[PDB]
Amino acid sequence: QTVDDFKNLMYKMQETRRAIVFALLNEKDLTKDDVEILKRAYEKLTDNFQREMCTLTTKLSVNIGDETRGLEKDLKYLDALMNIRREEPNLLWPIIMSRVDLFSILANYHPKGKETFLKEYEDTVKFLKTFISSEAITGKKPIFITDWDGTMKDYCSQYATNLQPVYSAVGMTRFAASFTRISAVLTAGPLRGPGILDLTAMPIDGPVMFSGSWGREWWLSGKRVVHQDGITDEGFNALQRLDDEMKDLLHTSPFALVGSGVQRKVDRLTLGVQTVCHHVTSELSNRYQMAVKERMHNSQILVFDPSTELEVEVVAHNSGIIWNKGNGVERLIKSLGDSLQSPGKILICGDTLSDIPMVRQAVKQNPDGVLAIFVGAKMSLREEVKQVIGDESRCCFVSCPDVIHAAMSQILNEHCIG
Ligand SMILES: [Mg+2]
Repeated sequence: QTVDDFKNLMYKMQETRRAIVFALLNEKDLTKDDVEILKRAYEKLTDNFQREMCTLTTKLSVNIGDETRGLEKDLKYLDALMNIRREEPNLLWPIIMSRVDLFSILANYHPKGKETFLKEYEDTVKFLKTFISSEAITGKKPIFITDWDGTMKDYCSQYATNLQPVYSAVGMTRFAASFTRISAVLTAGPLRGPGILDLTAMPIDGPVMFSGSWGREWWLSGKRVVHQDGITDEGFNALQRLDDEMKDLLHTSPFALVGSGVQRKVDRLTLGVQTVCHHVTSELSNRYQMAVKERMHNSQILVFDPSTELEVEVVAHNSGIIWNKGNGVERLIKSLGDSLQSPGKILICGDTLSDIPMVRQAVKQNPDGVLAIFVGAKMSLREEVKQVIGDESRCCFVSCPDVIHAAMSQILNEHCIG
């Protein structure tokens, strides 16, 4: 019921998720002990309606809705898999996957009604098909770049338990390996704990290449490369030191675990001090913020600022060119043997305004030539992506990531399995 039991539960489970996905991609067998770990995390997360956790001196309510639905979906998926696997025990996983109706499983959970899901799905399939066709045209597989939060994954109320379900990890890995010469993922958060490498159910050294800090740090092929590109070397190491006195401090009661939960990025520390609506007892919020400037010591080079109600940042500029996702993308593609310039298609998937520099970059290099799936936002954003490219026949708007997941799964069933 406590914090560390929540964290530890979610993380051991997530590691198990990774193992399951491994079994599922590599043709190994699926232990019912694994699945059962999943099952138990699920049935605890619903017992005593969304649940609250505690230390000693503090207690806080936490929305576990995403964690729950993640687990739930995964369980009905995996069940379908295993009962088709129980015989024939040697049937290739992908074929079994083509027998499992993922569409109906995901086309329960969502904001519109079903028929919307259906049609967005149909459209998205069609779209993706056009992309694949790129490779029949140019004799090179195309490039795939995607945002994570909101885009490949539903939003989670807290960053630490933001956890990728199995089905999406599988579909994504398969899609990327089969259809693409490059698949990059750009996130705002850091790489490891708790970064996106820890949050993912996916291979990480395979066909998908994961980044964080908006492209400032990548995981490849086996290590982590980090582009500072700002004055200094000073408070890169200081941000490291501060992030330390923070590891130091969450020992105490307080709770790491709120909206973004103390992320160390390359250029900055970004910190949840408060939630929506109001939780975390504004007194304790204030005391902890001054624990934050406590640790912040010269007056050390780095600078505070209350970005918002709920969040806050410790920033290191000097310096910057003001790095965005476009730059992350370009740095990546150039680092490899490649270019967005090449003839063929680029598919980009995004959710907020932050993904637009990525489209700008893409069309700058390849105007013919770029595809975008955005999820699911307002007239303004829809209109903006329509703007930053041409038609509008190259734009696809869907309301949730599961539409993309189902479409991909379909495309895999059709082109891979026949
Ligand atoms: Mg996002």
